[PDB]
Amino acid sequence: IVIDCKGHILGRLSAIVAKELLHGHEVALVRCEKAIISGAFRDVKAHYLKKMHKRTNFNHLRGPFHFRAPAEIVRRTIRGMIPYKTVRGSDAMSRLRVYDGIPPCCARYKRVVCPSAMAYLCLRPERRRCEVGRVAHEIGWQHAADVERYEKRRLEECDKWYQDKIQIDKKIAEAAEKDAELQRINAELAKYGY
Amino acid sequence: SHRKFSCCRKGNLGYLPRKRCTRGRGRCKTFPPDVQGAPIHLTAFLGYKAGCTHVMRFIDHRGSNLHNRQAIDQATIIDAPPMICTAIIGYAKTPKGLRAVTTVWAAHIAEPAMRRFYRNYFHAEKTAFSTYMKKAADGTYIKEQLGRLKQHADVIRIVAHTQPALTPLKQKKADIMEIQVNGGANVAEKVDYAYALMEKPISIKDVFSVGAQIDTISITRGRGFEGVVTRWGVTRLPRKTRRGNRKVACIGAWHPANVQYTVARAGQMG
Amino acid sequence: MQKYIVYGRRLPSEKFPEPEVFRMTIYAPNEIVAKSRFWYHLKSLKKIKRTHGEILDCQHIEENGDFVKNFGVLLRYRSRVGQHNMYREVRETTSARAMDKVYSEMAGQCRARYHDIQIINVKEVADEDVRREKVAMFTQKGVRFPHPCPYVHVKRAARTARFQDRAPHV
Amino acid sequence: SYHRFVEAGRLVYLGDGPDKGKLAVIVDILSTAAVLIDGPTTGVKRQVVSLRWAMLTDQVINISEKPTTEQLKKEIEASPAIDTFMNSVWGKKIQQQRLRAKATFEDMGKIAKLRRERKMAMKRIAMSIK
Amino acid sequence: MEPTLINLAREYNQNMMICRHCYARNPLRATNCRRCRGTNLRKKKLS
Amino acid sequence: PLCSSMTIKVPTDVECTINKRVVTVKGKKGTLVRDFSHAPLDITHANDTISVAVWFPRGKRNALPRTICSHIENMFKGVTYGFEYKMRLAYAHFPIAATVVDNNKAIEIRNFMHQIKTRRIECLPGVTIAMSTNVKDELILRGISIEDVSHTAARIHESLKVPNKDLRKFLDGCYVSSRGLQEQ
Amino acid sequence: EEIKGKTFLPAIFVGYQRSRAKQRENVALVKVSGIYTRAETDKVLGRLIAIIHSKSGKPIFGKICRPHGNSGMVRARFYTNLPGQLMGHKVRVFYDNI
RNA sequence: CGGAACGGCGUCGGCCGGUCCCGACA
RNA sequence: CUUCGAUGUCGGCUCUUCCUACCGUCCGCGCGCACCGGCGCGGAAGCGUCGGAUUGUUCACCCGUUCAAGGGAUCGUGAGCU
RNA sequence: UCUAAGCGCGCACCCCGCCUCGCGCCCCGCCCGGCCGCGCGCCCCAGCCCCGUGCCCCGUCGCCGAGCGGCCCCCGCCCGGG
Repeated sequence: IVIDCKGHILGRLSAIVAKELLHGHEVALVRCEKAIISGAFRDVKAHYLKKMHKRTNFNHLRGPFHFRAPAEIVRRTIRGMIPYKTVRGSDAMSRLRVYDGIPPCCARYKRVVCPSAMAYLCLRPERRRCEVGRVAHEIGWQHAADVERYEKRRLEECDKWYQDKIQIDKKIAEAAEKDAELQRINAELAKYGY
Repeated sequence: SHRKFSCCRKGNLGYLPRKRCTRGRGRCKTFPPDVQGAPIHLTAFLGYKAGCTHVMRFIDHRGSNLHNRQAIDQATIIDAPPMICTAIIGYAKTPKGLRAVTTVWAAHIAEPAMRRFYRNYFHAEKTAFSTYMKKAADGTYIKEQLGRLKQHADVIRIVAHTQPALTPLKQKKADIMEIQVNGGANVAEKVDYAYALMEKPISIKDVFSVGAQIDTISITRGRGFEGVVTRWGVTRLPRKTRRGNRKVACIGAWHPANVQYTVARAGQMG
Repeated sequence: MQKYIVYGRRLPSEKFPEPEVFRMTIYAPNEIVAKSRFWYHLKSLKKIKRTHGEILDCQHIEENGDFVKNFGVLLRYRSRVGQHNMYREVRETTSARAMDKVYSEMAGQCRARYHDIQIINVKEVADEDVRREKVAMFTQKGVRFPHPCPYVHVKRAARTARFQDRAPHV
Repeated sequence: SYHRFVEAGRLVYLGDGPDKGKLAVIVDILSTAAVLIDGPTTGVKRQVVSLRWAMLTDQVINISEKPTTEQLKKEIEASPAIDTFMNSVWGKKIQQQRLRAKATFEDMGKIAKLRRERKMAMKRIAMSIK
Repeated sequence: MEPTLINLAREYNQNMMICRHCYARNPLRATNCRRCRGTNLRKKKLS
Repeated sequence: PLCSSMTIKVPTDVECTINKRVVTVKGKKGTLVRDFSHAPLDITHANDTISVAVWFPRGKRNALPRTICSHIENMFKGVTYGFEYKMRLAYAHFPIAATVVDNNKAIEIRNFMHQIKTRRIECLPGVTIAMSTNVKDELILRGISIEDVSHTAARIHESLKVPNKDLRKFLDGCYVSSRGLQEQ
Repeated sequence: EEIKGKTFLPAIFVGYQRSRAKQRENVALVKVSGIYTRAETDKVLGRLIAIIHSKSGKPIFGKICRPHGNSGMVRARFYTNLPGQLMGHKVRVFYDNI
């Protein structure tokens, strides 16, 4: 399951993702920079800076690790919602991939969105929301420019590919009059309605 | 209870872990910023410290006591035998971080650089670059690959090797260093400049100028295992201390129970 | 939620062979609570304790509710400071249905539970007589308003397991 | 906020409640939260329903103020609103959705086999159109 | 300094109200200080 | 059905287009675009008037319709007459010299309080700074946008700040004297 | 095998019926694809199910028994109690009788 | 959001009055 | 209440860390803010808060300087010392 | 009317750079191989531009090739001097 993280609440989607990982669903989350954390940015930065204050005093190396990159922040959120010390849960964390942007062949995978966990429906207009990407630039991420420049290139290429898909799809739909018609008649008209 | 008196911590915790350096030689790490459009220039060189001299210079600092006065000042001579370009490396700016597109090596690699690739050259196989030389040597392989760098690479660097035979050193093998081509009007101009110096020596006089400021990166002299007083500058305790005066007396409070990274401890000093 | 007319009188005495009968319109969840409220009132209003008197008849009056009417409720609630008096108007189909809306808005806004609030009176008020604007805006002949919560169709997304291909438009 | 406004006569497709899946008309508005809805020809008995359970539809029926249930039925019958809405894309889906609800396990088995024939066929059709 | 220019400058620097707690500069007619949130005490002092 | 609605009237000279909550207004002095998508408003054109209409104005949403109506009308005023915000430099002993430098695109204020530091304030895009020859020691800021002119003007007043002292005794600076819809 | 062409409906073994305190390793909670309400479980109640043993490669059969919650999940019992390394693995509810 | 006396033109809901088409120096 | 088949009990010395209820420096703002210097207040814990005479002293007291806040860590710190 | 929308400026603090380490990964050279998978419109939510669907069969008959991706693979000491 590849889920675009754009417009999604961070916790609400992480909870769906966690149940899927534990049910063996192999999820990949893309565009994690565009996920949303509710609340005014100033207060969400203070909450993400207060977390980085808590570090083991004797050796900071042995203590909590705070991940600046948004994809890593999303992975740590799902880790809190997963039994990761147990093997059932370490095997769940293993089947999870978090990506900022749609980078390798995640681009060619079909992508889905969880409507309920999306911000527009989840939080009232005038709630005040921020994107994980800007919170992460302020806590330390150095690659926000990089994932913008790249994402612009992918979107430009996608537009060219779409026009190519549009004409081919007209032929594909036109050609769909074979035994597809027989299946269609015996699938929906057979009163299944599907 | 309160420390009772105000003193700074002894030592910079930034320079921790104070461990022997695991890189083979000092490594440039960050190269100066590009400032695209500048006169095309190389940014770094490798040299061997030769010694110190002391010079008498005329000072022109205005509003200084030493203005229009002569000053004897220490100088360090670094021997800088000419380095020879051996490769062109291009790195794209990727959302992961600078990612190397490819390294197009020279048609011919000199014996000093080649001796770096093996632990004992006399008894070695001598198999390195054997196929590469045949694939190249027409110039087509070098130019077609160089074109790939122009399309994808955003940062162009050049690999160069020192000539240790022109030095009084006992090294024989040559250090390979990446020097970034900087200030090009465009990356293709950087690749064209980079190919002009390929297989050809580059001199310290070309890379730097007099009056310019440079930063020298190197591994410090070693002093071996060293105690807290030499390694961290702690005060030696009173003579009456049993078990010695050269020690940090209190390594911490009862709580935190564990000893902390901040407290000074004995170990490698160089 | 129900609406009952609980009738009651003190038990006949030698001094008073026929005692006066009291009738009270009590809105309550069930007959048992309705008869408790009737005696809570008669104990204070008429000095008739439950053990002193008897309930002649508890009669559930059901109502026809096919048309919306503005029901005005006057009540007294005891807050953390002390008893206060309040008049609330609710537009609803039936008097029992508007008492539910009043006790929903008394717990939510005034934080008063059913046993703290005592209803002085419930009486249907016509459009001209409405004194509260939240009820008045609706009373005007034609009310056109956008759907107040059109994003609430996220009930659809719980079924979808939140794995829809496109983000649904509202 | 621009079209589809809660008003008298607005046809509503109930999306929650006992009437889930049944259309109705908003006879009156109690408040922002609730409306009185009646579906004389659609099987909804007049009741007060929270606007959350009533998805708005484009069609608005012409009703008199306070039109009872029988008079509403004559007015609802007179309007072509219900018939046009079932000819609509939403109405066409609602009819298909109704059939999908009454599917037993044996029906579901035939449906999922037929779905596989479509999935494989699409690949066969799209392999020709390369 | 010109007197007319002095008035404009003093409107910017002298004319004002000061909450006795927030010490915040407040509008010439104010009932509450913005920073001290409703402090009803305010004044300002002439040179 | 509550909807706080304020309607302005579009000036005939101005041509106004609203798409979503972004308003593009063009008259004689030039086009101004402002985006009000932060706020939830039913901006409605047609006729010759713009109604803002915020539905369900429960809390501070009642404040929004007048604010947006004022903003659209401030835009309509600027694209016609234009906004000028005259500012007068005030000094006691030290003449302050302000020189318009980048072809009416920056101001350079020097000799403020005999301060060696020279302060250059660049104007926001689309605002010109000039020195009123008639008024004397006055700088006229002219542009279509009211808030660009006003931001440009307050930066001017924020640079010229006496470092400490008593501000009531030491009043020296650039102070906006006249803010008005006038002369571009 | 016994099951080669059986069409089946994908399902998942999501863990044994349990409380934080105790696990009843006799009953197994199964999420059936296409069942989202307790009422919908009625259709898949009593139907045959099977999980493919990871080591054996041979199906362990079972029957769906009673609905676990309001969410359509069902409680199922198998000939042998499931191992626990099969949690998250897919169970198959066969459309045909056997 | 352990917590007080006290403040709050934060936002909804009341209670009790005055001015109110006798439209709240002209 | 815990420890009496034992948690080494004052101070110093050494060395680390922390707190803010901030003394100086930073940023605002108010003054009975002309300047100079003070004084109040809000944010602010990065750095500084020392050298000595007497006392075992913690504290105290005085001298001096670049003028010198208050604390916590088993009253931090004895298989570190004295 | 500095705030409610919106905007500007803004602290020795904070974060980052520079720097110290650095698991991993990368390119290259030797080498040139094996294995696995099959799936892309984007934006917007007070225009939501016609919605309120789809998928619902990862073995369930699906696995060719190609392409786009992944993964594995591979890389000596002694001895002497610093």
